Amino acid sequence: VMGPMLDAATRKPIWRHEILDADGICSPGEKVENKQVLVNKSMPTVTQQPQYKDVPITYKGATDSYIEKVMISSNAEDAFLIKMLLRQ
Amino acid sequence: QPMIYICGECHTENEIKSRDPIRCRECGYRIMYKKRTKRLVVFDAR
Amino acid sequence: RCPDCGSTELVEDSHYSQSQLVCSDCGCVVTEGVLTTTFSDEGNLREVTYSRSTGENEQVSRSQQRGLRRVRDLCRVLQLPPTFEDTAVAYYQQAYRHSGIRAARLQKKEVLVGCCVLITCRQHNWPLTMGAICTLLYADLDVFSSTYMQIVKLLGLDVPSLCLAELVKTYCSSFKLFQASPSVPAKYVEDKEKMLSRTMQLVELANETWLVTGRHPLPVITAATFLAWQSLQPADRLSCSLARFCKLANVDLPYPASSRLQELLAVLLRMAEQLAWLRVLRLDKRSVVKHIGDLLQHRQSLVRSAFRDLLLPPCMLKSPKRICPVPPVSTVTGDENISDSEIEQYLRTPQEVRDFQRAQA
Amino acid sequence: RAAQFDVVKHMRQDQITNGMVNAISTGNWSLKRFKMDRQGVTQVLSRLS
Amino acid sequence: INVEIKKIMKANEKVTSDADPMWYLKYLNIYVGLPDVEESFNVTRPVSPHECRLRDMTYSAPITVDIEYTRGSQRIIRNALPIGRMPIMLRSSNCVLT
Amino acid sequence: GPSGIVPQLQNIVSTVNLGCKLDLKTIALRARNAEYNPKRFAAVIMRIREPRTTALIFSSGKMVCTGAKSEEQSRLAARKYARVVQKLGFPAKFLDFKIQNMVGSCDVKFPIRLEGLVLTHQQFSSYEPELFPGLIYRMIKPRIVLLIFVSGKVVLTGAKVRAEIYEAFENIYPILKG
Ligand SMILES: [Zn+2]
Ligand SMILES: [Zn+2]
Repeated sequence: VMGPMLDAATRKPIWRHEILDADGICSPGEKVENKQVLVNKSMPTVTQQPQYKDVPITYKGATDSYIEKVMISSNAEDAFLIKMLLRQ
Repeated sequence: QPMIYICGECHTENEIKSRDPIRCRECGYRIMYKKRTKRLVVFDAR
Repeated sequence: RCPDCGSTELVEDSHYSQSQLVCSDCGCVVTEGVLTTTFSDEGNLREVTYSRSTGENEQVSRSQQRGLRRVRDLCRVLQLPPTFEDTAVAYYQQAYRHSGIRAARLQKKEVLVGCCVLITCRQHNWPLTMGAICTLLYADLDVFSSTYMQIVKLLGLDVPSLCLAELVKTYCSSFKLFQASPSVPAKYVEDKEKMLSRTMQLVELANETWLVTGRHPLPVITAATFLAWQSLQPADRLSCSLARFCKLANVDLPYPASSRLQELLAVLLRMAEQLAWLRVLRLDKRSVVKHIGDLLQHRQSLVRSAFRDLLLPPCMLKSPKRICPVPPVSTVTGDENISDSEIEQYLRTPQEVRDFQRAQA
Repeated sequence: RAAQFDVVKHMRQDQITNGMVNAISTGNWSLKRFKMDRQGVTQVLSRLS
Repeated sequence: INVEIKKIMKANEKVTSDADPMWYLKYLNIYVGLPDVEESFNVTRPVSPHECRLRDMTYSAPITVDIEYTRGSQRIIRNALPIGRMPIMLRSSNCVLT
Repeated sequence: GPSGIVPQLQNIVSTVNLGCKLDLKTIALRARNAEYNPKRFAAVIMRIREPRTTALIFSSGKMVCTGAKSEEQSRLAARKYARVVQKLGFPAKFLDFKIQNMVGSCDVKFPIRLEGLVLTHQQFSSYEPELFPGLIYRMIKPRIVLLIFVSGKVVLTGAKVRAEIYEAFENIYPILKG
């Protein structure tokens, strides 16, 4: 998961990545509109260096929502697990 | 500089900034919550 | 490129529901509408491996399928994640490509599976000893070592080193001293975390003081844990020997562990000579064990000062006056023959000829 | 092998655990003993209120 | 969990081979244990149900048995061989919450 | 540059073709130093004190010699064996002498942390104390293999000429030092 990329001109993140924290995951307390990105996930193309194609977790929703809390944890299989809670 | 996470049980501030496994620096607990954003947000009293 | 403008500013965008491709430069549509699967057919979804879909896994010989079955069972009895299993089977399927690997006896293949799981686990940095896996196999350690070397030089694949701290961190939990079981007196029970911290600092001292290079780490770690267990309660545990401690732990003790413990105690005495109080107290091999605390509190400065006095194999440290003496030049071969009576010296007479004939008749 | 083997080298641990948890989660209880199957024997607990 | 497992074990306590007879395997007693979690390096600690909810883990306890079998000699006994893990119902005899 | 310690060869290996058919039983019978046990292996072993070498005969007309301290000395040993075979009555000849292998060893008189050597050079240096305390190191220029130990002594093997061992030592010395 990569940090939010920033516009050279405004030196601020592009609109889609508005609410991401520096570590590439959304931030509790922010407000999220439709068609914005919650987790900037990308995965390699192996299916010489490995290219990465992007598969972000976008929010689809008819109405705004506020992020309540974001949980990080891992399983025994070393998988990262992210859970987010949204409020209306 | 690095991001801070709050341990789910003892609330001791931790830092990862790495591919390390999620574990509390102090205790054995294995759940972490992100801190509240630093920006302000504007609400309507309605 | 926009068919109407030629400019290449196409942006992917969607209206409330329609997904479409729009020339942002002029407001033109160039493509829209998508065909997708549904949830109704999602529940019917099957899967087929590309090997099954491309004509493989039918040629697997009875012995090859038995071998991969063995890989599965040996990896699973050790409670590894499925990632370890899949990497192991992938490695062995790749290894089976070699003609000299497939054409072989069964025990050599068994030890190849052993080293396959060893390399897969090393890749994921898990510490596992060669002894345990060797005992799990039905083969002796020598053939196992020979095939491990053979495969790593045949494949040239990366072999991560056996990191010390993680091996200590795995080994430490085997000590059943931390439970107040009826078999072991409660006097010997101790907190596990400080146990690990003391053992870790002793092992780090042994590592930086040259004791681990070229030598088996398990005896060094055993000595570290033993000096720790002694130093944490001198009043009673100073009277216990390694045989007693290993009997209490139900762990076998390597024979070289005693020599490693003696060497590490010698290192400890070399460290103790610097401290103001210890050097006046005139300590000894046994008494030093009750100051390991303050010896390790200030490790860095004392060890650096002591290094200005290094450690090396004692067999060579006996003050060798002559090191690798130059032998006399003896490359001369004469002209054609420096002697000829040697041939008469190296041939038998008819008597000895007949004697040899009758010696083994 | 002529020399004696031991079964403890084949205590396949996954078999029981998998057998249960997939049965509870999927709610299908196929049993060859009775040549019968029972479907829909478990449901996700509802937490509306 | 308390009795009927005992009867099921009792009904299948012995097994013997036709090929190479005089070898056999026989259970003696089975235990259900308390719920726990497999730590990444072969250890366990007590686990609460809520942690099982958050981490997608399964709330279960290890089933383990003592066993008797022959290898050359007939004197090989184990006491705590695990056979599997049993999911635990909340507030039952074994669950931490009770 | 050199530290004044020159690598010293401890073994040479060489072979030569005798050019004629031989009988192993006859050699074993007529020679004093010959050793022959057909039940174990179908070859005769030869031993002489000057040079200090060991060699073998084979019925197909082949000879191998090893144990010498120099390639010229190995050739001398091989020619002495050929002379012995000739005087035993076989029409042998000294045809196609070839040096096969020569081993050397040296020292640097300072400790070599094998941990550092592996973690800087894992691609061609293999380190595994448990089965072998020393570090195993292979090289391309020239095609040599080395054993590096804690005390700083090094064993060199695989060469055909002492120049290769010398230049190998010169190549590894700056690595050993740092
Ligand atoms: Zn904590
Ligand atoms: Zn256009």
